[PDB]
Amino acid sequence: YRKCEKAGCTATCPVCFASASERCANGYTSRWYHLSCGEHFCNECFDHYYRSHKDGYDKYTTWKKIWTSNGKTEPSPKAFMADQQLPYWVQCTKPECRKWRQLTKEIQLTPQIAKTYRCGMKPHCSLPEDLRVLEVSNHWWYSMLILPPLLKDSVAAPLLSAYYPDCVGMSPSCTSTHVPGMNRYFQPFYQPNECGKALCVRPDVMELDELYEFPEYSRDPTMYLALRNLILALWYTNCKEALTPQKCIPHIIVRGLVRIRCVQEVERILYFMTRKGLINTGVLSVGADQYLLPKDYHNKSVIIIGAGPAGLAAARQLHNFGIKVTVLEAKDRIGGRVWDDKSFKGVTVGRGAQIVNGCINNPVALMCEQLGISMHKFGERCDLIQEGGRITDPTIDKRMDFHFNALLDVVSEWRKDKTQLQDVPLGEKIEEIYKAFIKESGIQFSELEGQVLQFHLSNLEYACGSNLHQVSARSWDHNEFFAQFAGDHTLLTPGYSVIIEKLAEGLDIQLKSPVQCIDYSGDEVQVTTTDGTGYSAQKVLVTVPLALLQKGAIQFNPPLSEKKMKAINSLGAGIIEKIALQFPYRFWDSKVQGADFFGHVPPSASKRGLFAVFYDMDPQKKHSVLMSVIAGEAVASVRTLDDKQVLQQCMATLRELFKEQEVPDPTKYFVTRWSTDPWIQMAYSFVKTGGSGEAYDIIAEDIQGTVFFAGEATNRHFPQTVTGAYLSGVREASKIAAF
Amino acid sequence: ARTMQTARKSTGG
Ligand SMILES: Cc1cc2nc3c(=O)[nH]c(=O)nc-3n(C[C@H](O)[C@H](O)[C@H](O)COP(=O)(O)OP(=O)(O)OC[C@H]3O[C@@H](n4cnc5c(N)ncnc54)[C@H](O)[C@@H]3O)c2cc1C
Ligand SMILES: [Zn+2]
Ligand SMILES: [Zn+2]
Ligand SMILES: [Zn+2]
Repeated sequence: YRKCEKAGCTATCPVCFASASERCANGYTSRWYHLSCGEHFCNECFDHYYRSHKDGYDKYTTWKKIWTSNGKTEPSPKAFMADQQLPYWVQCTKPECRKWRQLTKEIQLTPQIAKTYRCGMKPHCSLPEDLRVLEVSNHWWYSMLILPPLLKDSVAAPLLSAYYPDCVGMSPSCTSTHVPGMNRYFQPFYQPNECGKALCVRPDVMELDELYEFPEYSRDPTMYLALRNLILALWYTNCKEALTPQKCIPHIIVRGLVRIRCVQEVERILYFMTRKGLINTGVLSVGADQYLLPKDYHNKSVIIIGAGPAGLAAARQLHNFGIKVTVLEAKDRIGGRVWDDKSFKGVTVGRGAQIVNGCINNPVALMCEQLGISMHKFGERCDLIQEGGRITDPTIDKRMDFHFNALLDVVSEWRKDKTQLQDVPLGEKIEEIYKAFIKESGIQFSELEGQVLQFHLSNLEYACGSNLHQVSARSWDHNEFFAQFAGDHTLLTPGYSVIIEKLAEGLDIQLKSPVQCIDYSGDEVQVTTTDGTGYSAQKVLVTVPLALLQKGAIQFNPPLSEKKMKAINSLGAGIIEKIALQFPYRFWDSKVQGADFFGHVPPSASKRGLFAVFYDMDPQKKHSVLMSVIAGEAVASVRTLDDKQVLQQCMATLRELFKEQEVPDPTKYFVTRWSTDPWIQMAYSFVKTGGSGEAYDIIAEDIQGTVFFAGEATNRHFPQTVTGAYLSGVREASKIAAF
Repeated sequence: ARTMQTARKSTGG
């Protein structure tokens, strides 16, 4: 042979890369060995390492012991050569030529070497780049590669210790196979055999999004998974600055021509991950010169309706991409249901959203890291004080919490293989099963046991934002079929307003501009304000509250479909309200002893959602601001009263709870009225009897690639929350940006 | 959704 015996090689007469032997053939050799179309090695050099009597046999056996321990892939001289002998390839640093050069065999490539390389740098640019370089760009080129590239010293490696390196794009021979410089809430990768955790990715498996966008790696994914995994790690170790191709390339360390493929591909993958919002997001803001996506994406215009978390998330993204965005907001402020009172001494208290439920991988957690801000993790302790002063017996709460969960356990048994039509309110179902235990057991509940049960139901009502007789037994917890956000529940101490303001910074936002009509029967979208001002763009994104879609505040033309409307009306616009009280001194410290909150056992069944729980707004235990919630039927019981009457009502409750002392009068308070705020009229969505969690998906479907929908009530995995809304913003920005 | 519960959350099913 003076030619390659592998089917279809573009090399009629090959050169050896290795030079391991003195007997290294330009010339004839029994067999050539094919690694790539531009890269071959002779049988002398093959014998050099493979054969006992030869010199390189030492190296190869050493290497094959290491490779068998760490990796799953089979040791072989081909493998050895690809891992250990093939030359490195480096592009030039200087922008004039940027030509790819081969390094001499005796030199190991490193990040700093690849950062600062000019043509012919021994430890010049007029010489023409190697023939094989342009051939690397061909489709089939990757097809004629014996082995998938394996990366050396990958930033992702510490994160991936539980996997075999080769099963995940990495070299099992690399010495460098909670990490330093990484937030405890950033866990981007699933561990092997780990149950559902929100936003995690499998490092060894392409996701469906990735398969559809990159179907060429359906056959062989390992080059993809290596580069994705690297990028994710680069992003999560340095999430305050834009990840760019320039910053990635120095971390791709693999020998051979395949390195050039890697470098060219890393750019497409990066843009895909940016658009999707997996990388280069949060409150990262880019300067006016720079944009996160290339000029191709920029010939699009968007108007975004609503400037809550959903509308702001989408705006920020699209802005950062280089797309033209303008935001129209009904109120005289941004934030929607994020609205923070800054006027209390020391602490900061939200009128809407303030807790984060599950920080791990939560985009809110990433934004807190970016702005260097604090989250207070909630403690477990919450004692239930009764109207009178008696902290409930520990063995009473424990067992009523048990009984409560068993009811729900019976509900989920009941609901199997039922249909929307067979559905029934969760509240009815609960009490039915409740009466059954009474009857079939014979044992009855005391007045206290009953009161403590009621507290637990009110927590459900708080969670749903409704009386349980409105909430679907079949589907109330639908979203839990999906992976939820793991980790800490935290109080967001400086408030979500810091985040909301940062997101908003330097965007085209029009306040006091409610939209009245949206016309998309034309070529352009036509958007009209209540006063009459007109805006037009190629695409529009509605992010208004569920309750306003239900009231039909906006005229759509064409109207929404009967399907969309059935979706919209099958969900409930849930409601809670809050009260915040200031005091001169912390009157609860003695009794409460530094818990984040304390319970309140409802005196009667009909007073159930009336200040069920009081939150201590100072993690520092210095200031005296309490916060409390009104939920369920209690919200109805408070519709008529004015703030003062409510405040008194709250005060009656506190003096009864803290009987054994003098309760000081409040110096400062607010009472929230979200339900009557004409542009909001709710706190969060929930599934009504008869409904399905598919409603979210339906509400989320764009009309004719021009009208798009984001928001709290469009996020099936993560309904109700700032995180959910934010993520729906990022999801829609991604579709809008596409093509 | 119960994913809104912070204090004394349900483990129902
Ligand atoms: C009291 C309360 C407590 C909450 N607690 C939490 C919590 O602890 N953690 C959490 O994650 N979430 C919590 N939530 C829910 C969270 O606030 C919302 O789910 C989230 O804000 C939804 O964001 P959004 O973008 O979908 O909707 P919004 O924030 O409501 O954005 C809607 C925006 O659209 C504007 N708009 C309406 N109609 C028009 C129009 N025609 N033209 C232009 N603009 C219009 C509105 O003015 C509003 O600014 C709470 C909410 C409330 C009310
Ligand atoms: Zn060949
Ligand atoms: Zn040779
Ligand atoms: Zn050069």
